Order: sequence, then C-alpha cells, then structure tokens
Amino acid sequence: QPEPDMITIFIGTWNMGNAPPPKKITSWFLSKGQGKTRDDSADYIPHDIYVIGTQEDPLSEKEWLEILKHSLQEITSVTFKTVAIHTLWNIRIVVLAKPEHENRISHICTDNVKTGIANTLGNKGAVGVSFMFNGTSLGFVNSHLTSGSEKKLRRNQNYMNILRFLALGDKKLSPFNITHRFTHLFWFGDLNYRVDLPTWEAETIIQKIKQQQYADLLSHDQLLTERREQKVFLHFEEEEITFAPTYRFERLTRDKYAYTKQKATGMKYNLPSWCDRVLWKSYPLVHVVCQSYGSTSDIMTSDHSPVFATFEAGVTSQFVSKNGPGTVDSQGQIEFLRCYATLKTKSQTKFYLEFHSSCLESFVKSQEGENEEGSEGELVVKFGETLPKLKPIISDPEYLLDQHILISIKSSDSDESYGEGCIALRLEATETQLPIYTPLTHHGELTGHFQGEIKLQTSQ
Ligand SMILES: Cc1nc[nH]c1CN1CCc2ccccc2C1
Repeated sequence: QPEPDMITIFIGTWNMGNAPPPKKITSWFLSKGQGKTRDDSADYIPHDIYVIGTQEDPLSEKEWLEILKHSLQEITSVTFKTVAIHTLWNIRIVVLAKPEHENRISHICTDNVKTGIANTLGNKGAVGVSFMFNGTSLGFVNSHLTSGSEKKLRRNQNYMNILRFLALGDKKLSPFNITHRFTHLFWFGDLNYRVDLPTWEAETIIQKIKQQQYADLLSHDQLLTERREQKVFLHFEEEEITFAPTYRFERLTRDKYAYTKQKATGMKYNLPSWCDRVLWKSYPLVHVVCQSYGSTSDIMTSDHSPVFATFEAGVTSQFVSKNGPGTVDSQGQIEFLRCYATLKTKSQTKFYLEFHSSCLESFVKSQEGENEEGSEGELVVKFGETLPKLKPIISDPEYLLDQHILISIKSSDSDESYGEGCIALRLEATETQLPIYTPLTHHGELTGHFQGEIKLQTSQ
C-alpha cells in the first residue's frame, strides 16, 4: 500500500451559541450551502483528516465526539479514529482521521492559551493540536477572539498572544513560534472581526446580502482590512469569501439577521459580519489548495452558521536511507553565498544565525555577521561566504528538494531571536547558485529580511 503524497483536510468552525446541535449536521462535513461548495460526486469520498473547531460549545467531549463520529460514519461508512480532543472553557478542537492513517500519525500535541487580564480573562482564547503525518508536520488552531465591532485592536492583540504562547510542535524549534513550526498551519475560529459600516446602514447591509452583493461589505470587513495593513495574520492566506455573513442570525431560521442592540448584547449592535473564518500558512512551495470555503444553510440552532473549508495538502513519506537517519550522507550539502539580514531593530549587538531543519541531525549555529549601516537607516548584517556548510542526513534529491530550512537571527548579547523565517530547498537546479529570500518576523510581526544565494548538492 503506497504512502500518500497528497491528503485532503476538512476544517470546520462553528460557534454553537451554547445550544445543542440539530439531529442532522452532515451538510457541514459535505461542504454544502453557500460559497465555494464541494461537488455532489465527492459526497461519499472521505477526507483524510477532519478538524472541528467549536466556540460556545455546550456539549461534553463525549457527547460531541458521538455526534461527530456518527455523522461521518453516515456520510462515508468509515469509522474515524480520534487523534486528539482539547477543550478550554467552551472552545474545543476535535481531530479525526481515517483508520488507515493511525500508524502515519505521531507526536500528537495539544495546548490552549487564555487571552486577556482580570475582566477580560475567563472565556476567550484558543485551543490547538499538532502532529506529524509521515514526514509532514500539521498544526491546527481554533481561536475565539474578543467580540464587539469596536475591539479590532484587542482581537489583533489576542492573535499575537495566541501565536506567542501556544506550545505546539517540536519543542527543539525553540526560536520559532507556531507560525514557523509546521509544514501546514490552519488557523480558524470565531475570530469576531466585523463589517465596519455605520449602525444606520443595517437595513442597507441586509438588502445587499439578499441580493448576494458582498463586494461593498467585504471592503469593510475588519479582518481583510487589518490583514491588508499588516496588523494581523501576516503571511496567512484566506480563500475568497462568496457566502453571506455567518453572524448574527435569529435562531431556528436563516431568514433574519438580528443586529439591533438588546440588554442581552450589552446594548451593542451586531451588524452582519463574517465572524467565522479559516486561514492557513504553509511552508514555501508546498502544495496547498483550498477546494471549498463556505457556510451551511440548514443548521440553525445557533446565531452563527457553521463554516467549512477543505484543502488538498502535500505530504512527504518517512524517508529511510542506508545512511540517515542516524548518520549524515556525505553526498549531500547546503551552502549559503552572499547572505545578509536586513533588520528593523535600533539595537547594536552582534548577531548570529541558527539553521533548524529535520534534514539536519541538530540545528547549526553560525559565526557572528558583520554589521553595516543601510542607506535608509537600517541594520544590515553581512554573512558573506562565512556561513557553515549544512550536512543533511539524506542526500537523495527525492527527499532533500522537499525539505525546508528555518532561520533565526539571534543577538550575541541576549541569545534572543530578532527574526525568524523559512527557505524552501525546492530549487530550480542543484549544484547551481540561486537566489533565496525570506521575510523575518518575531512574535508574528515583520522585523526584517534574509536574502542571499544557495547551492544545493544532492546524490544526483
Ligand atoms: C503577496 C501575496 N501573495 C500571496 N498572498 C499574498 C498576501 N496577500 C496579498 C494581498 C492581500 C490583500 C488584503 C489582505 C491580505 C493580503 C495578503
């Protein structure tokens, strides 16, 4: 039985509004309703992995697992295995996989982050799951961010706290937050960003929704605008939204948006909004294609509609050679030429690099670079031809061209990372000097750039 080079992943996010679900929720897992929907001809074809994020979930883990497993069994006639389940308050993530994947899945991690302080600590935050699928690392975050149209800045802060403090994936990757630890990272939830239009425009917005005219609403979506201004979710992608706002509905129908201020809302308006979202970030030049992104029309127990997204995702096999794992492959090497970091920092410490990759026996520390002043005020750290030659465990090009090198630039004085990024080895050529580039981030914000040339030697 051959190891896969692709899998499909289902992502669901649903704020259940503290109400039990209806008896049938299969439309969610089938990607049927509004938006980019899945073809009827695929209905019996299981996804490899289902990741379900709920918010305001009133069910026990046992109660929800029974509903999810029985749903998928009805759709596919497959009894899914539970990979992981983790709950923080009423925020939950479930990961289910086809039984044939049970011995492909390992290093399962779970964690949560509680956002806010005092007043604002006690119900918002995130849960997450990671694991290896053969040679590919996967991470999943379900976040319920701060509510309210006038709290977009708080949501951006919630985002930064979650990616700083959620402890998933390989702990040896100590300079790197979750936005660098995974081949594929999916981040979803009730992100709670709103359509920023005046309250007096509520009925005009409803009109637009009835006409399926979303353009003048999406141009005021806070998540799209904050992302465009690099305030949040830097280097994440989102599929185009072609479904109606998923919040705030009257329960038991989808015919009515309930937007007016009520004691129950703290006298806040809830203009129709795309609160419920799926974003992803994959390593450079790895196959990842969104094949659905939409909302259900027939699940009406909550004031939110469920959202689904599905993805094709490239995966690699657990490679063994005569040599690595457990030694190097003298036929393999990675060389860096003419490399320099450009940093936005005002500081004047020396810097060194760390190279981290599962193609190395352990991470590699460089010598300090040479600081120069850039023409427009910046710090340029030059490495020239000084960077160590990296010695991969396997030289086979079928393996090595699929790998990635994480780079951290660290202060000599403090050993703290000032920037993190990632370089693909999916090169146009081997034994050839080729340009490389990555942006550098720290706490998920842009801090600089790393660029230079690479020369990759494989056994071919
Ligand atoms: C430059 C680029 N290539 C693929 N994706 C991207 C980043 N995009 C580019 C355009 C854009 C517009 C609004 C909000 C976020 C983004 C992020």
